[PDB]
Amino acid sequence: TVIPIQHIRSVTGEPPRNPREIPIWLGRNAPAIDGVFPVTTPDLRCRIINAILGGNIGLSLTPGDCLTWDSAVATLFIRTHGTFPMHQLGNVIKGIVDQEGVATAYTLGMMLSGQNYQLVSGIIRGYLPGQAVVTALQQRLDQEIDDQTRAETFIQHLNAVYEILGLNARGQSI
Amino acid sequence: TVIPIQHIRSVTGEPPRNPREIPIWLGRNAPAIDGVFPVTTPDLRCRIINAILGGNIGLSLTPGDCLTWDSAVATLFIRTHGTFPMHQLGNVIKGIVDQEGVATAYTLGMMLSGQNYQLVSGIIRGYLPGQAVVTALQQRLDQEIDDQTRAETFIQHLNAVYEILGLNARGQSIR
Amino acid sequence: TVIPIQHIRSVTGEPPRNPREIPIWLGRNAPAIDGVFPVTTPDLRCRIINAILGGNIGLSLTPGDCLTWDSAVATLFIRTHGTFPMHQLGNVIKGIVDQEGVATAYTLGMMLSGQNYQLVSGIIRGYLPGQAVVTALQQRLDQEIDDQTRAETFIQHLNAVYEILGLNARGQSIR
Amino acid sequence: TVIPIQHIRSVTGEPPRNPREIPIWLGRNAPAIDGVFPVTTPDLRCRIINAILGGNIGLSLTPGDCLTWDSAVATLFIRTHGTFPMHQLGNVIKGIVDQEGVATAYTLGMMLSGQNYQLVSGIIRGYLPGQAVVTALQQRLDQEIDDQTRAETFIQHLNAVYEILGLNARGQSIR
Amino acid sequence: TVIPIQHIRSVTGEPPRNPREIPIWLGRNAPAIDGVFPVTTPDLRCRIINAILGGNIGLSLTPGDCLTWDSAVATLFIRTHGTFPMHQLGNVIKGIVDQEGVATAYTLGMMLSGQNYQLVSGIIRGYLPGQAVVTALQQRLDQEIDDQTRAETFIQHLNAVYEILGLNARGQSIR
Amino acid sequence: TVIPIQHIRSVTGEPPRNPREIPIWLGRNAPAIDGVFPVTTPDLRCRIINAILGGNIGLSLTPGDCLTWDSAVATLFIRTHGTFPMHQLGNVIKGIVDQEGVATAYTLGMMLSGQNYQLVSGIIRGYLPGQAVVTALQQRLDQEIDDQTRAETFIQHLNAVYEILGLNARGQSI
Repeated sequence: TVIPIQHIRSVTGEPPRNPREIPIWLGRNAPAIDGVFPVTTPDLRCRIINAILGGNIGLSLTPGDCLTWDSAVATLFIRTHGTFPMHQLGNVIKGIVDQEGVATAYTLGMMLSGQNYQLVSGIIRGYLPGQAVVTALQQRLDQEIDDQTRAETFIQHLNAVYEILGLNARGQSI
Repeated sequence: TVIPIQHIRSVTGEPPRNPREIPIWLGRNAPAIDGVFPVTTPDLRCRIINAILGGNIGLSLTPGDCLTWDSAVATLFIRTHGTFPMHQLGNVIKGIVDQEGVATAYTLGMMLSGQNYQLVSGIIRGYLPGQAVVTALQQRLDQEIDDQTRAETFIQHLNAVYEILGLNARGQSIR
Repeated sequence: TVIPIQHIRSVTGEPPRNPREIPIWLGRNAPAIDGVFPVTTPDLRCRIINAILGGNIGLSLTPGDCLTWDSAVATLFIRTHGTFPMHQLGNVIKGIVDQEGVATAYTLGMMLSGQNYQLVSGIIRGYLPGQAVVTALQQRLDQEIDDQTRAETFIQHLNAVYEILGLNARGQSIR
Repeated sequence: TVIPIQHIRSVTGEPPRNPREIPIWLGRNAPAIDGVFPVTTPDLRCRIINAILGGNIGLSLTPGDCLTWDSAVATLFIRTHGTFPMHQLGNVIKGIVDQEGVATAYTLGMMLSGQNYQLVSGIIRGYLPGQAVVTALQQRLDQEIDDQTRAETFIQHLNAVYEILGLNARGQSIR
Repeated sequence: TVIPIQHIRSVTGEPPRNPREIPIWLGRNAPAIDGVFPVTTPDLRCRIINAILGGNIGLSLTPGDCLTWDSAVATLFIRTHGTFPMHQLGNVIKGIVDQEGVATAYTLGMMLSGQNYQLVSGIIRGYLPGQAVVTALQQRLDQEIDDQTRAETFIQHLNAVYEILGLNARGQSIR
Repeated sequence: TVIPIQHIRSVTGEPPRNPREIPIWLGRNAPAIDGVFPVTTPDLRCRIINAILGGNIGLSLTPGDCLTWDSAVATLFIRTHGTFPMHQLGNVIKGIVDQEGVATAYTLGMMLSGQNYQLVSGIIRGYLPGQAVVTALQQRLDQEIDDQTRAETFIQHLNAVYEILGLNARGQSI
């Protein structure tokens, strides 16, 4: 199967120079790549990323580093950033919640933690924008069954609470 | 399938950088996109919209929102402007009437609006070019049975009126 | 079916800036567009014109008007010029006869007139190029029987009298 | 189907703006078009001629006028020059031997002449470059049997003689 | 078959000029070339290499030097550096380790040498950061059964040891 | 069958204006064309050539003189140089050894000239680099039988004598 690179490169654009932006730039372009061509197998997901980055024999992934589009961005994160100890997760998450959403922080944080709900939930409760948002979101998550459903229904509930107070993604008001 | 974006993007052009300008741009360029590539399933509608926007801007859709082009243009207007953005819908619909004319303004408004006849009708009634055009138009729209039937037969009724008074699209004299 | 827009737009070119020159240009480019890709159905013809003219909701066509190339050229005419009353056909037909020739003038004129022969025959005759051609053409038309077979055979007969006098499209002498 | 208008237009190049050059241009590019893509049915010949010439010149053909490349090259001659090709054959053939050399002029002069050998050979024989080429060339075209076999080998032999005397194809001295 | 060489030359770019920089350039560009198009047969690899260098006769491989990508790159190293290039391999590797770190050095180093584990491991024990990175790395490799196994599980182990100590790819402190 | 002129023409570039410089150019850029499209038959090779060179001075091959890429660069030389172009043939092989080295010049030479081992083998043995290379090459060439063998195993015997003296392409020490 011949991936159509000339089309995928009109959508996406040119990767940034400073290579600690490649992991975040590759999440914002994920939906648009799966528009031009429906990436299905781990194998294609590898091939498409290797082609888009190019002569970086550094950031070249494998069929193990690509089951979802989110395993991939963790594996480029830990190549361009380094491997953190658990007591440094808080600082990294605050970096992402600053540039992108609480929403981006949650998914990437859970990937870098081994899907540790207690830790990541605990850290993000410190960066939500305003006292009313914080208690609001907790009431919603407390009316669920187990800490498994709390994890599936977290992004859902944060977007609901944000609509009420009428905030955009980055916690600023519309 | 492969949505051939390089060629679709040659017809349309580059999407704008201001995210409060996308949902009009997606209404104007809809027939040109739907000309090049056929779109049946809501599935494919969502696939072209994401690719044509281009990721960098940060506005993306699901199959739920994309049942109909008009459905999907509305969703992004809400996501960029607020809920109940009735004041700005007004200013957007004004701006078009004063360059392209009352007919274009109707069509684009009923997209941004989510096909709210009652609302867009009201806003247009003010930018009509006459005291007489208004009362004549509204006398034909009253013999249509329902608000569904009025919304289908409005451009047809408006053009009769303009014809009889020798006005062009932009609502100035031909003669 | 995906329309090959990148090739149809190399054969054809960029449409004119002034939108009142679009109805004519699209007329005399149709043979090139039927070269690159054979448009059979109305549905396709609609799609190709929507993609060529591009982001310009306002000149967009339905697959109702786009039945034959000549039908869609008259439609785009009215959008860019504006509906006119019957007493002004005279000046519209004379205008086309002076840039384009009697063959084009006849088809568009007849199309804007619900295929009224008596009137469009009558006006054309007063712009033909000289006393020879008028009388020669009138004889060929009057060996015919139905006045319907006198309107299906008009262009065929006119092109033939122009060959034996050796005139171009417009009615200049080819030498 | 879609004819490869991309590839055929790479080889052929842009048509000349002056419309009395077109018929000889098409005549001399005909064989190259057949090289990239084999033209078979008359239908296809019309489709390629029309899509090459390109609308803004305004000379189009029907399927009837394109039985063979020679009927096509005749028709555009009569529309652009106004006289038949055989009215002045000795001046068109001289005009190509001054600008593409004898070899082109023969192949093209047999198109325009309707494959008359005993004439086109007689005209070319007068414009060959040198007294010694004439005699050499004739020697070889006398070993062949039929005036048909001569007409299929004439460019073989002529290119043999130019080699021995060491001339290029325009007819000048290689050294 | 038909290779897409236009696309494969956009991804890779334009090869360097000094031909002692070609072997390495082709080693960094293998995973992207094998992304675009899945090179399978040794024949295809040969075609794709001989196209990209595109007129540099001298570095032209046959299908006997082209089982895997690393065999081809080794060939071009010998044709530009000589037979036992064991000071130059030295200086290539030192340069890569200073600018990109030990893991991106081992991968390229092992391609150039033709997968000579015993020689490239040698060169890198000198460029590791600490007396204590060296010792730790070596212990885990000594647990593996044979030389082939160690070459597989080398970058793996290096990364584990760096993690513990608290270094990053380029071999500096993240604490 | 379609000949994809548009793609082949981007790989190769544009043929030069002087019709004397066309034969060497069609000899350099032969494997690049043999990359894009797989030429297989006389007929196809003849169509690809006439399409690339379309619109010069009656340089138009047939299926007879296109059995090999060599046959077609020979015949193009003669039509642009003359029936026996010896003096000129000498000057171009000498022009290539100065700038690119011996092997380039022997391979392009026995294209332009028609695989006459006994001419090019005479203009090359004057620019072999040293006294030691000459002697070494000959003992290998004279162990080969016939002469066809000594014209096809020449490059094989040259690249061995340059490995064991550590000479580069151009003929300097590495």
